[PDB]
Amino acid sequence: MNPFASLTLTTLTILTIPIMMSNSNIYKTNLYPNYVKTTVSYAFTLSLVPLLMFMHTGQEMIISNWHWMTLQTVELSLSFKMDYFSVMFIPVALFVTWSIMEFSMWYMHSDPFINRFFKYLLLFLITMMILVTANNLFQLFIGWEGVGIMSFLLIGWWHGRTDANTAALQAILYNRIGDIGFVLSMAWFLTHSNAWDLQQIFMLNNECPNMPLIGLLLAAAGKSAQFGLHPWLPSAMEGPTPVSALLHSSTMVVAGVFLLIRFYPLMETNKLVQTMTLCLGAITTLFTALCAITQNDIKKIVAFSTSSQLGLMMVTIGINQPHLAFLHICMHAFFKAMLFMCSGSIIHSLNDEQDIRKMGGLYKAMPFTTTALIIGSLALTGMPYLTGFYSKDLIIEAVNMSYTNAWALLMTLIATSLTAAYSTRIIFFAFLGKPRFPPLVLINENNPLLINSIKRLLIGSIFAGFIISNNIPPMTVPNTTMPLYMKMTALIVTIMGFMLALELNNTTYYLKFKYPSQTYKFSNMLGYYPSIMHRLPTYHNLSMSQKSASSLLDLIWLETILPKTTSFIQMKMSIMVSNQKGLIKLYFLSFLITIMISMTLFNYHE
Amino acid sequence: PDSWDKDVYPEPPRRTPAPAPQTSLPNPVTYLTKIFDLLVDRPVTLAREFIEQQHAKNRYYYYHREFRRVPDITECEEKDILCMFEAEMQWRRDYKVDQEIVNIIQERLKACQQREGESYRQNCAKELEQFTQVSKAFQDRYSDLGAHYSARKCLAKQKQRMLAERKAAKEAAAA
Amino acid sequence: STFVAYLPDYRMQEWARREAERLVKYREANGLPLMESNCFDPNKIQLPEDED
Amino acid sequence: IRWTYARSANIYPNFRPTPKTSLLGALFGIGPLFFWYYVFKTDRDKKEKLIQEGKLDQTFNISY
Amino acid sequence: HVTKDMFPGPYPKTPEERAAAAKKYNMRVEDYEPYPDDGMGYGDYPKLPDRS
Amino acid sequence: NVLQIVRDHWVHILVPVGFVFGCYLDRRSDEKLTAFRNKSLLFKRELRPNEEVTWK
Amino acid sequence: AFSAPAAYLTHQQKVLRLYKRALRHLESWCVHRDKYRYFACLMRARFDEHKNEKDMVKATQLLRQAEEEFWYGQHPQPYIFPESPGGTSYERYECYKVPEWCLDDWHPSEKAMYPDYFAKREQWKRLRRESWEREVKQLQEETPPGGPRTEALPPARKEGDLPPLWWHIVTRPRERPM
Amino acid sequence: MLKIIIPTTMLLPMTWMSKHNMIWINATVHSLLISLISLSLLNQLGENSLNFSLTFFSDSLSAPLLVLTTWLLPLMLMASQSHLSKETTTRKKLYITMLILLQLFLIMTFTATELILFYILFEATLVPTLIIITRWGNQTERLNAGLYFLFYTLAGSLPLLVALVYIQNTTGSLNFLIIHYWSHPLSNSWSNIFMWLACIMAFMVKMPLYGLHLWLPKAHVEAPIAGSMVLAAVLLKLGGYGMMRITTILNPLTNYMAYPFLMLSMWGMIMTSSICLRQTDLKSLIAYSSVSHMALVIVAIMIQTPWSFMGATALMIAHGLTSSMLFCLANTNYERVHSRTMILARGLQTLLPLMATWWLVASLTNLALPPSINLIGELFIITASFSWSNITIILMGMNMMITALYSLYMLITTQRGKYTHHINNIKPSFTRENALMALHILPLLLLTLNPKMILGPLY
Ligand SMILES: CCCCCCCCCCCCCCCCCC(=O)OC[C@H](COP(=O)([O-])OCC(O)COP(=O)([O-])OC[C@@H](COC(=O)CCCCCCCCCCCCCCCCC)OC(=O)CCCCCCCCCCCCCCCCC)OC(=O)CCCCCCCCCCCCCCCCC
Ligand SMILES: CCCCCCCCCCCCCCCCC[C@@H](O)O[C@H](CO[C@H](O)CCCCCCCCCCCCCCC)COP(=O)(O)OCC[N+](C)(C)C
Ligand SMILES: CCCCCCCCCCCCCCCCC[C@@H](O)O[C@H](CO[C@H](O)CCCCCCCCCCCCCCC)COP(=O)(O)OCC[N+](C)(C)C
Repeated sequence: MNPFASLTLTTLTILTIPIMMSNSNIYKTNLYPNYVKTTVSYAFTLSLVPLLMFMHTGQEMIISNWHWMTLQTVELSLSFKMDYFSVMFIPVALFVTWSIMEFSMWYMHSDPFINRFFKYLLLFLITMMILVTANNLFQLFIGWEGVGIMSFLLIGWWHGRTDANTAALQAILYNRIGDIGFVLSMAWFLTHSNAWDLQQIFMLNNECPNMPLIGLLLAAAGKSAQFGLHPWLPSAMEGPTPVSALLHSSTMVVAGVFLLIRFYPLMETNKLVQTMTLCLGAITTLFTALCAITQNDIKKIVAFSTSSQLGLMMVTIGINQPHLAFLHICMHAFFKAMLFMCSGSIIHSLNDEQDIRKMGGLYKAMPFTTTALIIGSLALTGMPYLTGFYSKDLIIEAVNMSYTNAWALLMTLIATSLTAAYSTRIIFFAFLGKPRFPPLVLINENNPLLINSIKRLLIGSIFAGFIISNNIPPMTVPNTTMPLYMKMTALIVTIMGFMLALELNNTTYYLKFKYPSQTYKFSNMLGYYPSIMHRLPTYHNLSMSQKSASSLLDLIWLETILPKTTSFIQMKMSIMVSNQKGLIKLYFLSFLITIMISMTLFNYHE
Repeated sequence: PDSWDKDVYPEPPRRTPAPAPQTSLPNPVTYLTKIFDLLVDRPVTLAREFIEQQHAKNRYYYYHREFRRVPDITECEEKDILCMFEAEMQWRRDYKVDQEIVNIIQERLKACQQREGESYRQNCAKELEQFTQVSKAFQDRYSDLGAHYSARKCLAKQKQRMLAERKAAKEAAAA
Repeated sequence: STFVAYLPDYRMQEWARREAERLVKYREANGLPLMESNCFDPNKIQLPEDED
Repeated sequence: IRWTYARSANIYPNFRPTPKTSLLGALFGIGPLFFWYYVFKTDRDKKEKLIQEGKLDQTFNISY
Repeated sequence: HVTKDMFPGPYPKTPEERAAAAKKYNMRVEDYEPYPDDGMGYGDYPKLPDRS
Repeated sequence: NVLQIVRDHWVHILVPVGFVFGCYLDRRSDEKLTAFRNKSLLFKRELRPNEEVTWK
Repeated sequence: AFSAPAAYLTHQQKVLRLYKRALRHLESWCVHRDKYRYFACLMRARFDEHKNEKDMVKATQLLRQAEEEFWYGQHPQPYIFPESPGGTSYERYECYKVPEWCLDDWHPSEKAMYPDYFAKREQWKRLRRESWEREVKQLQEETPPGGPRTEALPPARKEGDLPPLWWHIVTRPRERPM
Repeated sequence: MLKIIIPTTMLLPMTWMSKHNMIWINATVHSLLISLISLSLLNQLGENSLNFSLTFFSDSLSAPLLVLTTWLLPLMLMASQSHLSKETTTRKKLYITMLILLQLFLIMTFTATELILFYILFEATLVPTLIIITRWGNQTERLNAGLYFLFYTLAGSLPLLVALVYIQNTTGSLNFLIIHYWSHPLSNSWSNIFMWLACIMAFMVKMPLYGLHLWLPKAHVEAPIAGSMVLAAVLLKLGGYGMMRITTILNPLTNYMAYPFLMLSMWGMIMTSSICLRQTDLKSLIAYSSVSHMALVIVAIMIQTPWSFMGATALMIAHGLTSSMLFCLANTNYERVHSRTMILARGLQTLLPLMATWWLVASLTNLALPPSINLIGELFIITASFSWSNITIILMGMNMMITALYSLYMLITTQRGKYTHHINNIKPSFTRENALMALHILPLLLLTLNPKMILGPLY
């Protein structure tokens, strides 16, 4: 019965079996992580078949298998969309997850709760598939919040450490700010189009107004950490390195860009939202590439690189090229994950040290790690014929040949120079020169799990661009006519960034010491955004929620007006009424007054 | 299959092209499809055949329930409680049926949008027109009644709409 | 939970679906409009005589 | 114990109605209510006036 | 086992009240300073430096 | 020996007995509201050759 | 972290702390070892230039000036050891630390495994129960009438005494518990 | 529906005739059986209600509430038998008698066909609750809490009695079916405005509406655990049920009399959520959570749409389950350390892992993680409010962010960090506590599997 649907559903279904096995006698043994890794590899090789079917005949499907509940005119059903985006993203995500789980089998070997860690990673993967294949907005929101909660749990893995809990709560806060816009889009779409499912929404909105698209943009900015809501992603490096390689670099953080790619038919007919997306992406990529070039923690550098690449993805969406943005997501996953994996290898070898200022000459001490990191850096910088090139080169040359904001174009070019500059910094500082680490040398990368995982991701980072570019149907109109200088703009700016960073890193060898400028202080302290925005709003919010909401209103004035006033009045009148001396003279005089008043007041009027 | 009426849920005649191989290389999709067929579709078919064989030995029927038509809310006296109760029940049943009609039309629209692919804006004009018509009718009949709706409030809404239309028509006649 | 899962359809969801299918079939074939704006026949309604 | 008691039970006994207390209470307990009331009333009056004139584009608005 | 004389009280006026309050809060008398005596309800409790 | 068992666990029949008594009283209450049995315009029906009442 | 603090720091203590801070931040600025050695020797010469000032007022004025210069010229992102209070592994293993009293509530089946460990535990508990009163009385004797003035504790002095208040220092969980 | 009422009245002498050491067992078993029997009420119709007799009827709005009441009784029994171990046999039987009487009054309240009978039962629910709070509470504030609980309620409820008897003298009936069929619009006059206020304020104070909620933190903190469970899970929903019933006769006056209550609900929702961020007592935080969720329910009832009514029903059921679970979770720690201060006992995940899992699930349902019925109700209400006015999303949006913040603040403060060194009496979790948490949480997800059973009559 056209095995496409059955295979696409089995790929997602077999991922949940190790979750159902979490209360069996496999979860208490030391075979559980290998079991989960084998399950993920099997899921990947199974998902490879629907991809081949699509690449052969372009087949696409939607499956509404279960009818969950029905409203008066709205029907909600468990529905899966199996178009190009899903059937292309699922194998890439499964491949990356397989490599990262095999890496974690070595990186987290000394963790007493590795079984739980593997279960957690698997849970995140399931929620991401739910997000990616969802056909209606409620299912997509389920996946959205699932991956958010999974990232919260994985960031605070070391729950005895205060900073990890702070980073997890910060991630939740920013993603809730985005969730506001997600809910706004949901409410607008239901009250105006009468549906949450994707097919109906496209049909009823030929010219989509501003509000739903602005809500979608806010949600995407929250999930992909754009300039307004950026800081949580770098602070998410508090979790273990495998979490940073899988969730916060390649798969979970592209969710906002994927959400905008899903709703591209509506974004195609609104110029203002497109312009806002383009400008947001441009400022995000420039700001994060500028922050990355002066960071000393290697994980921070890779996190800022990921944020800048997300900004570039947003820019690509802003110029009405969603398929290029999707291709860039698929291309970036490989080398970003492998770069984080090499960083984790270096960190583990040097006794959990992350500062690049204490990393010496690892070019010779770490040959395979050096080779992998060099290949990943060259691919990230869009070196010709590599995986990065088949997306980033086209993105740059499509930004150049469009009617677009000029400032956005300038910031995109400066950011793509700063990318090469930051990549150069890691290589020069981490691999060249003389050792700076403690003298008890424990460097050892001879472990088959690490070698195999990084080798798989390296083959990906070398050949995936060519293979996937040649195996997809043309969904764009190519730019076949460019001035020669503009065709080489990306290469020229990359080379200039390379040379400038090399000069500025070579001058550190001189015996000259000068105090830093204000530009360096701005770049290193992330423009003072976390220093101000994490102190002023939080202080005012908490202080007002104590002084005014709790004390001034609830404990004082709301008490004062209704119950305290009643008690005071009743007590005063009780004292007035009950305090008589018991002398018959006084209240018999009172009786006389009452009798006289009564005859005239009520008796005279009959 | 024959499970549903193909007039209520229509589909185009399903034209699919024949395979035209142009390479000496084998097609991996065909080989994988043959493997999937022989390894999955046949045991499932045998299990279904066994289950249907067991089902045929125990056959029983359930019948769609029929309801007669009773007087509407218009043919009821002001305080007649029993006639009002029957009319309200009938009106509620008709409201449910209208909701299901709108549901059928929306299902048609969604299926058309998925089926037509990149040509959906032009190839699904008729379903969009039908949905617009049914949505307009349904909206006039039940929108703004709010919670605690009843047949009397629907009748009041219809009377107000008729009064407005009659006044508009008479004023346009004087033009 | 099993008892609640297998409760008989007293909400008449499937009955309403089948009734709507019959109605749509009948109205589509005859060329009649799928739905009517007025749910009550105007012949049984008596508007007030004067609107002035 | 002293901290929790001061934050909860010792507050009202040490409260005096002062110009500062009265002004802050009136402001922070009254101003938001009428601010939001004005906003919502204006929005709904505008929407109702648009509906009366028959120009709101309520097409496909089946569910409320 | 915390007696009622070990609980926060009203704003202290005489120096003897300030000494008793400082003894209650385990502070030196010259270190103890209450909040300003408005109607805020702070009362007896000491105003410590605003460092986190 | 069942004397002590009964005197220790006879409180276990009060609730089931209350349940069956409530069922009986509900049937009795339903018995007093048959003024429109087989008389509604929607469900009025000719009797079968054997049955006496359409519902109890 | 192990020594009881004093009521205040002295001038030489402050100078030594500033010297260590300045050297660390200079190493943060000077990544390479030879450059760091050069500028650290320069810093040491600068520090010991004014080592022989008999006027304490001018010494404190110089210390104030040096602290102001350090604050202006400090590294915004100085190097921190991974397990130091600002490092990447500061409190990483605190969630694995379990107090020893939790073992008192293990089910007897759990205690059936590890019999010798629990025998040693019983010996330790008996030791503590026997030494408590002697510890309390030694603290009572050695304490001045107006209460203790520092947080330093006396050691054991008698035949088989133990240093008072030792149980929770000796039975720390571990630095890498699990 | 005497097949449910009579077995509870039989629970009474079964408790008073049981042996001194079998009262808990007998009460729990027969309460669970009564809940199983009440499960049959979920078979509802699509057009009208189940009209059992002249006195009792079951709708699609009251059946889940009855099921929730009958299911809550055994959980309260399990939660109470720990701290009542030293009590005498007679006083334990009296406590169980109070709980049984409360269940009987609640069961009769949700099925009364007349408004005066509904009033009498909804007011009779006061005596057992007040007795429980003021007799079996722990601290001296329980007396003041009982006074606050009593008078806040009665000052709202007495004008309702006057309005009800007036309405019966005017229209000739208080039967709900007759009231619905013979409904007539309310004019715009001062008499009608005050009739509206008299018919609405009692249910408003029961929710409770912001500014009229001061009784709730006192009563819900000073009560014993079973008192808190039944106060948060069922007794707050009396206001919502009564308001959805009574609003049938209030149109079209509600169209503008709802404005002050709507503004109060939204802004006080923001305020109570903010109050939850700075709370030193763990139980008061849960109480203010209840206030925020009930403010949402008030908004939904006031805007008077089918989607808002569906959301209100779902949210009431979900909140009952979640808040009862949270109160039980806090009571476990209180029984361990005899203090309610939140920052006293920390790092409890190290000492009690399974209880930490229960904490995580409860706080995840509190913040309305999809596809829980908490989120179904919240999202339906938010959509209805957006249709009412597009600017509500801002206030609604702020509330969602704040709720997540304080829920995870509670979780991180209680479970993460490092365990306090001086506390060494934290014994392992008993089977009873784990079973209590499981019986709270499993029905929530089971109801998520089939959400039309809690969506009300407007479904
Ligand atoms: C041919 C056609 C195309 C033409 C393109 C343009 C042609 C010109 C070519 C030259 C381009 C730039 C070349 C280098 C630029 C500067 C390099 C540099 O590092 O300088 C050192 C110096 C600081 O050095 P330091 O702190 O001593 O060094 C640290 C130690 O060595 C400690 O060392 P460390 O280990 O910590 O390392 C520090 C680290 C980090 O170093 C820093 O801390 C400073 C970083 C500066 C580089 C920033 C570049 C991107 C700038 C984006 C600006 C966006 C707008 C900002 C708006 C701000 C508004 C307030 O250094 C690096 O890693 C390398 C830095 C980047 C090298 C590669 C640069 C490539 C991008 C630029 C070239 C683009 C080429 C292609 C262009 C294509 C165009 C189509 O920074 C500067 O002074 C220059 C930065 C430029 C800032 C100007 C902003 C204006 C300031 C005045 C404001 C006036 C206000 C008016 C009134 C306002 C009232 C409201
Ligand atoms: C500890 C280890 C945990 C992990 C290991 C677990 C291993 C796997 C087990 C988990 C199961 C996965 C769930 C997946 C869903 C499958 C079940 C589903 O298909 O059944 C639903 C049915 O679910 C039930 O309907 C919902 C259960 C009812 C919940 C009521 C709770 C019981 C009362 C308890 C007290 C009440 C308190 C609350 C008061 C309101 C389908 O509904 P429906 O579409 O129709 O069925 C169509 C066909 N029918 C109609 C012929 C039957
Ligand atoms: C702390 C929390 C407590 C709970 C909150 C309870 C909320 C109660 C608020 C009542 C809502 C509205 C009540 C009356 C409806 C309109 C109010 C009035 O201001 O509107 C105008 C009324 O005009 C003037 O305002 C006259 C009223 C002025 C005197 C009222 C005293 C208000 C002062 C505030 C006292 C605080 C009251 C609450 C005590 C706690 C409308 O003009 P008009 O068309 O002519 O009157 C309509 C009625 N008609 C049609 C019969 C004529």
